[PDB]
Amino acid sequence: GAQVSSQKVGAHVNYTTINYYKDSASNAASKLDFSQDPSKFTEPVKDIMIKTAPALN
Amino acid sequence: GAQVSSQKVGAHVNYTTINYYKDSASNAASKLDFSQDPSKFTEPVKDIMIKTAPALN
Amino acid sequence: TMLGEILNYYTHWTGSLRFTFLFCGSMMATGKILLSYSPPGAKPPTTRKDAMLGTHIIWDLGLQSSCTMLAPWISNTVYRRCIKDDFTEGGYITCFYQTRIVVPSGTPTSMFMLAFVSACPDFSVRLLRDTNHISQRT
Amino acid sequence: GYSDRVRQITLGNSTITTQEAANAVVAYGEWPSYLDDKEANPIDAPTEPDVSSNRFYTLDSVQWKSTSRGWWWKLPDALKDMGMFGQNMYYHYLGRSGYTVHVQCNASKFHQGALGVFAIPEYVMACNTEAKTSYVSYVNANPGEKGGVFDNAYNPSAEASEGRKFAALDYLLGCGVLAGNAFVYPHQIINLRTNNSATLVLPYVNSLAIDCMAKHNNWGLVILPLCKLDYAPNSSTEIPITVTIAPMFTEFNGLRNITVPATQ
Amino acid sequence: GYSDRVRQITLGNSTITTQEAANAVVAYGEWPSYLDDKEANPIDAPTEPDVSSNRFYTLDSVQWKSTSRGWWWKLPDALKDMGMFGQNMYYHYLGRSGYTVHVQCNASKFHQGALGVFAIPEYVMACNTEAKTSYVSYVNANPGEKGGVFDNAYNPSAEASEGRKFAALDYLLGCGVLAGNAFVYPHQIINLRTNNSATLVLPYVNSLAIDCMAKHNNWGLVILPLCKLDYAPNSSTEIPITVTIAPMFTEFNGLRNITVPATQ
Amino acid sequence: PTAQSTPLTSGVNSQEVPALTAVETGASGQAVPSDVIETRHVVNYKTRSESTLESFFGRSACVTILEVENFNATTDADRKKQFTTWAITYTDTVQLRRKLEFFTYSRFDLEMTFVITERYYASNTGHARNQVYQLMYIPPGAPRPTAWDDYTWQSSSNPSVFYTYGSAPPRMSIPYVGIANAYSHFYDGFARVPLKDETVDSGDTYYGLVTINDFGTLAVRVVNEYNPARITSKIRVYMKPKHVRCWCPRPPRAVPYRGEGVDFKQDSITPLTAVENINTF
Amino acid sequence: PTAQSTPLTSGVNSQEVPALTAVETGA
Ligand SMILES: CC(=O)N[C@H]1[C@H]([C@H](O)[C@H](O)CO)O[C@@](O)(C(=O)O)C[C@@H]1O
Ligand SMILES: [Ca+2]
Ligand SMILES: [Ca+2]
Ligand SMILES: [Ca+2]
Ligand SMILES: [Ca+2]
Ligand SMILES: [Ca+2]
Ligand SMILES: [Cl-]
Ligand SMILES: [Cl-]
Ligand SMILES: [Cl-]
Ligand SMILES: [Cl-]
Ligand SMILES: [Cl-]
Ligand SMILES: [Cl-]
Ligand SMILES: [Cl-]
Ligand SMILES: [Mg+2]
Ligand SMILES: [Mg+2]
Repeated sequence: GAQVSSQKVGAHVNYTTINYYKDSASNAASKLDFSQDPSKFTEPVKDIMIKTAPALN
Repeated sequence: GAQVSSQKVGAHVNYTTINYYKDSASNAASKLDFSQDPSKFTEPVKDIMIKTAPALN
Repeated sequence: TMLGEILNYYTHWTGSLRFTFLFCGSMMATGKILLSYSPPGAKPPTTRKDAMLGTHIIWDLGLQSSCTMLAPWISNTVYRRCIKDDFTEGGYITCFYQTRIVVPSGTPTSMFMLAFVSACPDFSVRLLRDTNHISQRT
Repeated sequence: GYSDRVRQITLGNSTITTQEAANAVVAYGEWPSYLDDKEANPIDAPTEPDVSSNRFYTLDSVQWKSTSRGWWWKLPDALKDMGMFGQNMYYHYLGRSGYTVHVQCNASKFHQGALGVFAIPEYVMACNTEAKTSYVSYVNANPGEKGGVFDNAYNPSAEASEGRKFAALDYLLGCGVLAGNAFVYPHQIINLRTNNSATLVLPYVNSLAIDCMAKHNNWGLVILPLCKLDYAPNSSTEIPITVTIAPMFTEFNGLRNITVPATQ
Repeated sequence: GYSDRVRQITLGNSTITTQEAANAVVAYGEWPSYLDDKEANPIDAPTEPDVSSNRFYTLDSVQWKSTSRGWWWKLPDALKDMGMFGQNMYYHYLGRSGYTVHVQCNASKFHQGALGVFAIPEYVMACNTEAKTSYVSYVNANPGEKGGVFDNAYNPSAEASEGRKFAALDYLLGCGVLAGNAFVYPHQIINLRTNNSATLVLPYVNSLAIDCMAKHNNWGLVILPLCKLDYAPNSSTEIPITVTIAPMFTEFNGLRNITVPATQ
Repeated sequence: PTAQSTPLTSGVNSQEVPALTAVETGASGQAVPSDVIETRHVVNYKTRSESTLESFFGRSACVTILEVENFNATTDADRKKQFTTWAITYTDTVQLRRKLEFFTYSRFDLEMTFVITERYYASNTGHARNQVYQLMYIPPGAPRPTAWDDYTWQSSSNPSVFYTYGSAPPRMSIPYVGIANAYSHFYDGFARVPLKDETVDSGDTYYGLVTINDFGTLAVRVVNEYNPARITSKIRVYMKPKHVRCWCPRPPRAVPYRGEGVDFKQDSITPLTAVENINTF
Repeated sequence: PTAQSTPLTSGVNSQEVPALTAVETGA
């Protein structure tokens, strides 16, 4: 049950993880999650706004 | 002889076990056993009782 | 109670509670009894007309000796705490004569019922802890 | 196992049991239902409060004695201050409802007596002055959950202003017809040797799809002692009669501010 | 023909129009909805009052003047005495609701000023005594439709019993953060030269599927003058701000007798 | 996944006007440099790895300092120094708290680590054998100790850790234990509804999260009996949220805290230093 | 394996009476 994953690159490439404990709470940090959707905060508008168009028409 | 099993889920998935000792008494906790039969204590009656029917007929 | 004792080894509980009542008067005694569960946040019921606005059952005394009232799981939190706690308060269980107990002559005019509690199959507990029900001198 | 005597009724968060029933009546053979599009009238989307209001409400109990002449209630009047049903009723111009009526009266195998339990559409009753006709005040016509009682005497008032209440004369059913014929209305009998409850399921009944609940009662509920209560060890004994009623398939139209009727 | 400035909103028997809007906000990009079976908690069949309660209620108007520091309300508190919504709220232990918030403020092409309109989840505010912490009375926390006002000064009470109200200090948003950062919350601006209304559609937001409405406000509504009202012919002029709010997808559990909160 | 690369663009003369918008809508400005200048192509290989929530919170932070002692106690006050109890919270300190309070709700598992230190109280009272510590987690409802050697420390069900002085800092993981579907960092409400004409006191009741939160108690003792030399100890408690999710962002705390709530202090509500002029570079 | 889920149910008017029993049976 060894997991082999890419390392974060350094100055100049994989690493291995085995979980030793029966509870997921014991696990090391979650893997990098690059998900994002800024628009739910930066543009939470009902009607689509096209940048190149007038905001108010 | 590595055993790979599901972890108990946390806030947000497998783990590995190898037994190091020749006696099972040395082993870690038994795996979760969800078996149950409450009726041997809550309904130990000779004749079947259907809930929707009268208990005494 | 057995349920109470088990709950005091845990910090959190969830699910429905079953209250079963056994009438132990004479066979000649009749009656109707209202059993109510009122979820929290309002005036605790002290009259039948308030109690009957909550979850309730009208129990007719008869050949079937026992009646089960449920306190269904109705909670804001997913678990309640196994301590006295305003935030996870569970509400109010009450009981009133719906009609009255009636007996003929030559029959006891006072009698008893027994109340039982148990957990339903939707019930579970979490977070093992020591109980406050046992101790010793040191 | 199953029996005509043993019944459970659940509506909303409320359940009734009885172990000495006598079947149940469905008035005119028709279960209540919602109003179909092909029979609808007001066009606003209706409120259908469902479990908040369609549930058993238990009225104040009354006492049956050897001298009792009977009791009456009107519907939806009797439930006008019952929880969310009352609120929905008064916040809307229009409402319709069916009902499960459950009348409860237990005694012992040594008591005797029989109650006629009747559900009467448009239960119009006589007034108590002969100086006027149809002269009843709103307040006296709509007593709420306390209902009213019948009498075995008719004593109309000397002055018109004092007789603005019903002349609820028992043997004329308070309305100029013989009480022995009340059985043409949906009914059961609670005969103490046989049963301790009556159950009547009522559809909405009216000449309209929906109407003003605060103006108009669709049903009367009448309980008449057909055979007087008797109990040999104490002829002055009293046993309770308890009335529990659930609205069913309630539907309301014409929302606005709340109706607050006159109280005097 | 269609325009970001012209909008109609209909809920129940109520409709709003605006001809000088600026789009509309859907908080966190999520429209309100009913509670799914896979996320449910209380097991009783819920009441879903629909059109009786999910409709626009207009609060008492407030007056914007050159000296106003701002206004706040909490939700569902502001609507607790609004028609059938209020009744459903208080007859049940549990409730959830989304909202359409419509803030209205018109002036003229010669007036100027800008209001920030913010919807804040868990809008916890500071108390007004330094002898205690978190020391606010239920009555002061829950003013209802009148809401409260901000101030530009903080004067905590000499005695703890006198400071059991919010210290609604404008530039700290009444809670120890800088008001200039309130834009991280769902918001619009009513800038008088551009628009005369703000519209925010809010889903239910909480760490639970459903909660006790009488104990817990899910949203704060804050209106802050970002640029002061000015009008050259009369600097002491006042223009109304009117707040109109519709509950949406309301759902209630745990019916019993009515909650009547303390008033003093 | 990388941050945004910049495309090669020249100029425009157009009815397309990305430089203008209307923030009244509730939308932030959206325009980027290619919209308002001539840009070269720049490939952006840089990532936002270190600002993910896991990265932002991926540190053990000190949340409190506890004290315990071991000596021959002859008074009630000195007996109470032989053990300590602490209501578990992140509000004794400010740094982790402020980071968490960028958000309204969170869900995470916890890594707890402890740093335990000692010193001699005096030098004329001989020495002290190496000490073992017990740190017992007492969930709400479990009995709390009234003495360092009472029955509660047998800890049949409560989790305890026994730590030997000089060994590696002890450490354990705690699951997400909230009774709601997330932790609330802010709660705009009360624990109960006060009702019309009730006799219950309404003059000394509190507001917010403090009225509803209870994560139990940490109890700490030295397991050893007393030496002639009095030893005083500090236990620093560290928390690291892991497997983190958060919801509903908030402006960060701008002025000093003065307790467990959002209250502020009259002498400390002026965070900005005034500039000389609006035109000061 | 989980604890019991709750099914969608409405009301009844029935000779089926699950609310009554007889605990004399030992159940
Ligand atoms: C905590 C503290 O300050 N302890 C100091 C003690 C105590 O004050 C007295 O011994 C109490 O009687 O005095 C010293 O001179 C000592 O004993 O060597 C230095 C030591 O650091
Ligand atoms: Ca544009
Ligand atoms: Ca049965
Ligand atoms: Ca409905
Ligand atoms: Ca360009
Ligand atoms: Ca890139
Ligand atoms: Cl009434
Ligand atoms: Cl009046
Ligand atoms: Cl109000
Ligand atoms: Cl009061
Ligand atoms: Cl011990
Ligand atoms: Cl020792
Ligand atoms: Cl400067
Ligand atoms: Mg009443
Ligand atoms: Mg009002």
